[PDB]
Amino acid sequence: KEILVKLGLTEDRIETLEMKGGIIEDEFDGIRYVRFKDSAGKLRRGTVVIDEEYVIPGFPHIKRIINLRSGIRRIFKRGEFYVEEKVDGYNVRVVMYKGKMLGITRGGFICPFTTERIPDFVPQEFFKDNPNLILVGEMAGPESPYLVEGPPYVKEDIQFFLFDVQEIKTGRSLPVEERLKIAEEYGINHVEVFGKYTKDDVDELYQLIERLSKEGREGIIMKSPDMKKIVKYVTPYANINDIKIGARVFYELPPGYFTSRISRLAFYLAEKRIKGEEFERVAKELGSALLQPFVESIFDVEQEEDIHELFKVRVKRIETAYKMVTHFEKLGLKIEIVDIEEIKDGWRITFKRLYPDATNEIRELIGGKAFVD
Amino acid sequence: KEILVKLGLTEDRIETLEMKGGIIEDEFDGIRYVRFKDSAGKLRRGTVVIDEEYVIPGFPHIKRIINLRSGIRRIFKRGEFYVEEKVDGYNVRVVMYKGKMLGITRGGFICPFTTERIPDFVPQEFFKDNPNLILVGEMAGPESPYLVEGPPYVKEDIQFFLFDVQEIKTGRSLPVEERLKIAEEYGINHVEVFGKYTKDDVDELYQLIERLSKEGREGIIMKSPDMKKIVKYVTPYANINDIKIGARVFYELPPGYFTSRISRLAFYLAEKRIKGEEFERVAKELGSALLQPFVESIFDVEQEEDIHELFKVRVKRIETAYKMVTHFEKLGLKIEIVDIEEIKDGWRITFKRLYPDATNEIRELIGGKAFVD
Ligand SMILES: Nc1ncnc2c1ncn2[C@@H]1O[C@H](COP(=O)(O)OP(=O)(O)NP(=O)(O)O)[C@@H](O)[C@H]1O
Ligand SMILES: Nc1ncnc2c1ncn2[C@@H]1O[C@H](COP(=O)(O)OP(=O)(O)NP(=O)(O)O)[C@@H](O)[C@H]1O
Repeated sequence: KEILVKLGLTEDRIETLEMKGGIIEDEFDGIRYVRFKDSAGKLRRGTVVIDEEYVIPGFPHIKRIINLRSGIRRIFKRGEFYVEEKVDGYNVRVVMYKGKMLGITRGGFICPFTTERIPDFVPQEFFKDNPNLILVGEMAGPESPYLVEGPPYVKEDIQFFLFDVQEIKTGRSLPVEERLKIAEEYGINHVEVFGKYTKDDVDELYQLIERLSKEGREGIIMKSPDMKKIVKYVTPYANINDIKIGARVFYELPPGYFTSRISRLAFYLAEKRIKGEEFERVAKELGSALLQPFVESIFDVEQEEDIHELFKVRVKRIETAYKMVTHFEKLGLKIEIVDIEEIKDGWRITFKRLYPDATNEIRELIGGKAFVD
Repeated sequence: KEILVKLGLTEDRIETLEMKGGIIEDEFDGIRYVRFKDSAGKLRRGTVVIDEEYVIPGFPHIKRIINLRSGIRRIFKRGEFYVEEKVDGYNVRVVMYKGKMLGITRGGFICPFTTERIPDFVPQEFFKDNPNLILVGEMAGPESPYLVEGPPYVKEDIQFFLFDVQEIKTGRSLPVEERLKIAEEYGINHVEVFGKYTKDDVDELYQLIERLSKEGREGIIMKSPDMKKIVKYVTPYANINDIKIGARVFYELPPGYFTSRISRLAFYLAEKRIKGEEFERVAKELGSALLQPFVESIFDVEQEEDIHELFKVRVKRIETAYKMVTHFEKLGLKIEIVDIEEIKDGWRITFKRLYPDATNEIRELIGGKAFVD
């Protein structure tokens, strides 16, 4: 049926797509849609199609730079660019559909929890005035369904941070200034905007990256005002911390997870020509981030305990918690542990995530398994 | 022609093999042979065939253990096992062919340099007495064509260390005691043999691993006397040092190179329950091993210099140096730099190895390349 709606754009190559990704599904309240698992033609990974008119493009990759002074000079030759806070949460695309506000996560999933929560952060008025518009933003905070951590200054459950506004079908991105007005017009919370800079501002930008890193914050995104040039640069902190987080589940992750972030550290250290004791300090922190969580996980598997973590979320409607478990099932494996209704306007829900692979590999290994490399 | 000689063992699946590995070639002195690049049937990777009678089986993988107390218990339930020095050099298989002594490296390559040198370490008498036998051993030292380092106690160019004796066609391995007698009968230098131990000796084995590690040595191989049970265990030092060596060419190596050895450290640390300051010390050493060479390689590419290393070997016959360059070409890319004839009975030859990939990736990156993860 939506196979015709797809034809309104591409061919029987839709059939070639039916092979392994780019699939059908119903929504938070039974709103059937097609999610592009893999990217075909001009429709990116994570692209959602509800109908010919409502086509929410996938959020593109954002290129990364490893050296800050270059890369900046390379990309923003002599132009001027905005520097925004890169917030560590999860990517959310927000649309209004038949009066319903929707939260589309990166993969192209209409997510129950997000969907339920967006209204708290985005006024309905916006879409009433702007049907043709999508909001893109980071959902971030201590009580998050996905990421373990977030910005240290968000004290209670999730918060929403806008960083893009796009029109539908096209997915074309509105100018920075335009998006900032929207944000202020409608009172939508927005990623911090540190200012407009040039390649000539690399020194004070170093200073910024320094502060953010001392504060345990992710890093920055650089944007041309016409939203055509976009690059990410993460802090030393993000790199070491990502390693600390992931070392606890070492065997749940591809080796590249670790080496990539080792790179990014080396390059930082090279670029700032850090040496002597400051270098030692960083080396030691790389060591501990790699070893301690790993070793603690080993002691754990050894005490016959499982590798797990408990994380919390707040909901309006308890049945959406259950809806999450099913949504998670479309990916990982989580179970409920405690409901504290003792929350105004809802319930704090504690989930449990298990890490079978991490637990099994460590198990076998400490069990004395012999293997080939 | 040798296609019939292969048929004396397998079928027209030899043709299926002709696809991508298991190939023909001539030797150090034009002795044509077939090298098994990939393993088919009962003939392993690196298996050499000179003719139906002379079939040098490939050296098998040696299984690894990551936890010492277990693994030992798992493999040598209550049995008794020999503990040999694991010597960091390169794997060599030695045969006598029509009066010629041959050095077959792991991959199945008749190696000019090794071939030229074996006579210095293995008496001809041996093969005169034992035509049906192969010697397997580690070639190791400061002036090595392959590995960068070796045992710290080998002061001048390469040395040979026996660790297996096998009969031909079968490749069946002789008992430990039998190989030790051979070693002593013919004066072939052998890997240090620390003793016979049981699972009940883990404590003094820990002490051994401790000393070896403080001495910057690889580790140990454990062998049942009938050579049927074989397992490797490397020192903390080997793990950290392997990281230090590889970090300098970080991008020349698969991420797994680094993570695997991070694991092995974690497990060591867990097993010995190392904590407090001793833990800190190891964490710092992991950090420096991962960062400092990397950073120095970055400063280097940046000073427009190339990532390279100079390594030396000694030869009897100068034309075998050239022969090496061609043999290397069958794999990597090396050039000659200096000949010091000023060596009794030959020449000390300085080679140069380049690392294009490491140099190019670092180049682009410090040049500010923007990329996707
Ligand atoms: N101010 C911001 N502007 C744009 N994106 C932001 C901002 N703050 C946080 N982000 C998020 O940071 C993401 C890009 O950073 P990162 O998480 O490293 O990439 P990723 O999620 O791994 N996928 P990709 O960008 O395709 O490599 C975006 O996809 C957003 O979800
Ligand atoms: N005492 C010894 N007994 C057996 N092998 C030894 C000994 N000392 C050194 N070796 C060498 O050490 C190797 C085994 O250790 P390692 O270097 O981890 O193997 P590898 O090169 O990874 N190949 P594989 O064993 O197939 O995984 C053997 O291939 C030998 O070349």
